[PDB]
Amino acid sequence: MLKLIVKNGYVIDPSQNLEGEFDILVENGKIKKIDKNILVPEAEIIDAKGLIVCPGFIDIHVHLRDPGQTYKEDIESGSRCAVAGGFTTIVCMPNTNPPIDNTTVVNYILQKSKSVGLCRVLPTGTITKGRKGKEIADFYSLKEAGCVAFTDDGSPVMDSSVMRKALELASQLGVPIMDACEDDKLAYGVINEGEVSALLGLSSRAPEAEEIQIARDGILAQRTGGHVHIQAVSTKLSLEIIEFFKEKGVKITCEVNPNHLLFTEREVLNSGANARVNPPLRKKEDRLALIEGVKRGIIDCFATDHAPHQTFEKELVEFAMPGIIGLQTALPSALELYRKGIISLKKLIEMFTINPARIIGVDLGTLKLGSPADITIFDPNKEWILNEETNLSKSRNTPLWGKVLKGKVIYTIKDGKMVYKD
Amino acid sequence: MLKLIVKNGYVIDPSQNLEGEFDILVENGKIKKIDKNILVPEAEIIDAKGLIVCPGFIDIHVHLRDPGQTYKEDIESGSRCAVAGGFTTIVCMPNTNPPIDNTTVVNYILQKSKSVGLCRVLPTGTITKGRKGKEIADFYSLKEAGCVAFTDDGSPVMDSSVMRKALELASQLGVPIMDACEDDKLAYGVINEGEVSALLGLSSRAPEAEEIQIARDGILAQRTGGHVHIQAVSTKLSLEIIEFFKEKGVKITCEVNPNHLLFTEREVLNSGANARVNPPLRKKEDRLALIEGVKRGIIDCFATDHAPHQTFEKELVEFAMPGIIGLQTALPSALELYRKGIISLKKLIEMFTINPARIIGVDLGTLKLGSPADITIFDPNKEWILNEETNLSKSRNTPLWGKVLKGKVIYTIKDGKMVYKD
Ligand SMILES: O=C1C[C@@H](C(=O)O)NC(=O)N1
Ligand SMILES: O=C1C[C@@H](C(=O)O)NC(=O)N1
Ligand SMILES: [Zn+2]
Ligand SMILES: [Zn+2]
Repeated sequence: MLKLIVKNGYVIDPSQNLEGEFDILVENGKIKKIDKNILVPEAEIIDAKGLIVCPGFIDIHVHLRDPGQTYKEDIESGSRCAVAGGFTTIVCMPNTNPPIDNTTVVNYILQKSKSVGLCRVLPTGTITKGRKGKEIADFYSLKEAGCVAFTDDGSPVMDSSVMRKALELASQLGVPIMDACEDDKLAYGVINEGEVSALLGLSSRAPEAEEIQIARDGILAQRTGGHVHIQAVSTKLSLEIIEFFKEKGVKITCEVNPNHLLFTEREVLNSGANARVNPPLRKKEDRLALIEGVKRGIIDCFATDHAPHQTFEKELVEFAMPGIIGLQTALPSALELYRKGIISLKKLIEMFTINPARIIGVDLGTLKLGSPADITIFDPNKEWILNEETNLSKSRNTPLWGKVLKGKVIYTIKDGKMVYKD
Repeated sequence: MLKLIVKNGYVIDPSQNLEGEFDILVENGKIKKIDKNILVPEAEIIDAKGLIVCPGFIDIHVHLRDPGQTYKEDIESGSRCAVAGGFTTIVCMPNTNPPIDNTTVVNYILQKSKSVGLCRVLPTGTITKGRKGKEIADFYSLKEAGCVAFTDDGSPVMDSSVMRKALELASQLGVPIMDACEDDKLAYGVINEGEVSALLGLSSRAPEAEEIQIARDGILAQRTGGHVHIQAVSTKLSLEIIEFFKEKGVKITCEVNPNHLLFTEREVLNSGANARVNPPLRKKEDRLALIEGVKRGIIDCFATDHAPHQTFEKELVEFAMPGIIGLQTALPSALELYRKGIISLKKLIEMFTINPARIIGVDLGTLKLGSPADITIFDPNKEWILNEETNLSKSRNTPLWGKVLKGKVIYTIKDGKMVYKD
């Protein structure tokens, strides 16, 4: 590995308004040149003919379950999922055990991720000590150790001064707060407060629980000057509120879990506990609004909230752990919107690359000369099935289990090294 | 009293798009006819020549301090203030002692107000038992006894399900929630979080405390179908948020304390503790936004939050009770906006009459044929001073104490009976 060439693919680099049939030369893990028919003496070649070539995808919302819940997933299994899904960078959430609220846990993750060596794993810290919601965590030490953001995911912050103080201390450090928006007085049940909760009598989680905290966060972001990133947006009103603050110049970004683009609460009737997730799958009108928010640029990126749980944690809905895996299914799920002509291919790539890069302030999601050779190569049309043959997660918890997907990664490249191939 | 005629005044009844020089005939406490030069055998006459004749003003935010704090004010002293200020109807707040959370306190107030016999006093109930914020109050019994709305004024409701449940049970009964919007984690100091708190080191109350709860209430109103009325709006962002929900068809109304139209936090430096109020007086930009919200119809009515406290409760700002009296000063204060050409005279009257009537769902604030003869007659140009000679409150707590006011009530009429004259 001095020299690599990605030949004959259809390159798309939205960060540079760059697209067409170009080759890419990689030198020492870095992007060296992008040009028609490049040829160099003694080069590694991967042939991308008929395929899409773009920056490595970045997922800013992943649960690696490591430390403490490694029977669900661990840094290795999650990293394999990531790269098999086209991700060269993932941000891991801090609801591990022990939680990421000290530099020992950060370092453990960084070192283990280096040993695994497939994608870049960027840790976040908790907003509060122990994620108990009471006292701000040591942002200064956690950022210095490598945390890129603070969240209490998957717990909301209930005290408004705690959230304000988080935003103040984080912005002072130049990093965002990622907020898990669900007021715990209005969201302590198991599924959406809609038709399915009404029909079955399952306890519910009110859409206002999410909306009220998003509105709170926009106001706090506005008044503190901090940047708040809203995780897994799930309702129409939510998007309206976000846009209202974006219109004012507030540093508020957001993401959508592709599952919320594909499924409604009705999925609880078809997939049972594999449709239990926080925030819940909500109504048709919400699903369609989300797609509209993707189209209109209100939703800044796709992020999986890859949240693996074992099958015995996905039995009776009432007792089931919330969450859906998604790293391996993000791309075909997104490509569904491309196929319906809702978004362009460039737009889909933006949402996986440069947009998430800008949210967390990393110079990635790009094929700019001199930048790391993180490259994803994919077939928008290749069909496959997520099943035992194909699943890289330790867990299986997704309503897309066993269903036909269209769109698939052929190559994932990280610092000029092929870390995944079909 | 069979027959009364209000002669030669300039009548304005915005509810009917009615204005001009007309006489008003009153028969048995009711409006009988409105016409040019009416004359009837053996009639009482009050001459309104050169004066403005309009429906009695309604103030939907008054502290009567009765029961329990009658050294501040009582039903009698507050009613005299009301009528001297042009108000034939006031809504009293439930932060009395004991608070209005049972039908005994409601009935005491209704009966005492009947005995006093000057203006109609309409009680509200608390949102929570004891106003402690934990358990919803008995709305059903309180409404049946005569309460027209529920509020925990001057305490916010901190639990979101409590507020949601209040809105649900109130809308079921057809009555609004009036919410005192100030998140207690962000508003536990004494003055605005602005220049004056920074300069002096007085504890502060963050504008976001108000904004976050208004945003919460709009969302709750939207999702429950209830009507929420936002009390004493004080910031620019607040008005933006309200308008955002009004635009969506949400039943959300609001009011402005005229003091917030006249004064900023700087008044704490000139008037000391008589400028201590919740929500606080904020910045110039907020003051001007409020005036703009009055102009653009975002603010639905004027309401005084008449909040009397004794002089010994208005000494060192840190220990002072929050609040400003305002019933006698509301009209000249409002007329300041008329004089600057910010609002028309019709608009000023709307904000004191039909708009507050519609908020609380009473058929008042009108000179419609058959309706109660509640009539206010005033001189927009008459100068006076609020001082010992002129004050009808038991308390003196207003930065307008001793200052020249322009605009003054000459007559107040309630059910055809003259209850006040200059
Ligand atoms: O907020 C969350 C956290 C997550 C998890 O399992 O970590 N699963 C979810 O469904 N929602
Ligand atoms: O919320 C409130 C209540 C009031 C009072 O004294 O009742 N005074 C105020 O200044 N704000
Ligand atoms: Zn998560
Ligand atoms: Zn009040």
